[PDB]
Amino acid sequence: YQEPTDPKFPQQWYLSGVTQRDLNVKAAWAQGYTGHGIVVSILDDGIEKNHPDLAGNYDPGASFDVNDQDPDPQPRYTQMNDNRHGTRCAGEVAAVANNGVCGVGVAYNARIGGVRMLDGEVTDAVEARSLGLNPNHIHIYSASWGPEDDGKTVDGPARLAEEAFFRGVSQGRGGLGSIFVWASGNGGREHDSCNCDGYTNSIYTLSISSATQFGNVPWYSEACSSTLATTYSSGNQNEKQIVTTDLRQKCTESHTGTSASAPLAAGIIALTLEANKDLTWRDMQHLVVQTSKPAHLNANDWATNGVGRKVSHSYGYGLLDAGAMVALAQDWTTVAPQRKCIIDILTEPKDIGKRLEVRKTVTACLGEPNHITRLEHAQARLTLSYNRRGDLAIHLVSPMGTRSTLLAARPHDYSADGFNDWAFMTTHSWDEDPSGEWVLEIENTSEANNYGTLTKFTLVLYGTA
Ligand SMILES: [Ca+2]
Ligand SMILES: [Ca+2]
Ligand SMILES: [Ca+2]
Ligand SMILES: [Ca+2]
Repeated sequence: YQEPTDPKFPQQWYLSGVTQRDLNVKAAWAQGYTGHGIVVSILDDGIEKNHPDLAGNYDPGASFDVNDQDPDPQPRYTQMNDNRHGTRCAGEVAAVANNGVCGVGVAYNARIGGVRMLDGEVTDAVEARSLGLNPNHIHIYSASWGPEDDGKTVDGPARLAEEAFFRGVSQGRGGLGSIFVWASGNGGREHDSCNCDGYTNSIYTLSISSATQFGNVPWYSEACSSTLATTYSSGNQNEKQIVTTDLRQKCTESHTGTSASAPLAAGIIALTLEANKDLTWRDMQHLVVQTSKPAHLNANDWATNGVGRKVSHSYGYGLLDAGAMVALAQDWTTVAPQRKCIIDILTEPKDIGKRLEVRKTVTACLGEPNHITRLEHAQARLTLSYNRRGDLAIHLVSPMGTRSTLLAARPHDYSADGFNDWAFMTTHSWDEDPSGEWVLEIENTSEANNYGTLTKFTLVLYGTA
């Protein structure tokens, strides 16, 4: 093995770095893992398959055009370069190495495809078709779509896309499960809270946020409990950005935002799957939880959970660490069957007013086939009315004492629609024992005299025994 010779590899600071402050990818490459035999697909605005840094790894089997209903995902060219995004992301995962062009992908011997699906009317059906493309050929899908990041919207996948996620993790990859890697959002300026985005807030998506070069939470970041982990992206004008393949056969040094983080995660996950091709979609999430690193990341909300792991709403479990992922993968015992324990918490509706606390001691399906002693994801499915949605903050405390923020104040959100059986998800209690007293807190963070009612609280616990 030799370090890549590509002309912009030194500029790929999140990989080539020798300041400790990187994704630890060289360590995986040096162990011999570069993505061989793994297939990744970018679900976005298309892919420039003839790009000099992509063509060598391009895989028609991983690509389709859902907008035009044909096999060729080539993007449309416009003056504003609207359809540059998929090509940028594809390069992050799998740009060719050692070919004197631009930089390299994290998984530079992986095969890369794209689905052209954003350049047209994006319906539920379009989404489902993209998520379900060739599920026994493609291992890993990477995407960043979701509701407008205006800090006012609550929305997620409709029925067909939800069913495709489920079919994907259930039946995809010969039963091991499609790995759906997701960006958590770019609505930071608008105080958006990513549990209001049902794509990233899903248990089926392995969700990723960003850190700046100097290890800070970028302006565009959204915090939420559903995020699992972090990769580097852009920041302020003194901090470097993402260097990758661009539209028109170019090399950009200015790829930005959380949408640039998901593809780096996708690449790391490809290296990890190469290291253990029998990892299931849940195994992969477990690896990310166990091996991600808080160390060099600055946040004001780091907290240690019931099993001793540091976790943040901006960063999840911290920065992905490819070396550690590959290492743990090689020793990993695949997890037991997923259990789901559904607990109806409320016996009557509760007035919210200025503040509401709901406490309930649960057995987590003790005595039954869905008894859970080792949590993975938890959801609080809430139905409530409120006069000004964004003034609410909502927290969930596990019996072991871990406080998850389910919803932070979203000052721009003046909706009077409340939440209709909305599943807020947290990863922060992973591996805890969910038996005992859970506490739900709903608070009016404004000085306004606000009012509403909580009419349903379903606690949904996932995990093993
Ligand atoms: Ca086409
Ligand atoms: Ca290259
Ligand atoms: Ca958002
Ligand atoms: Ca997710």
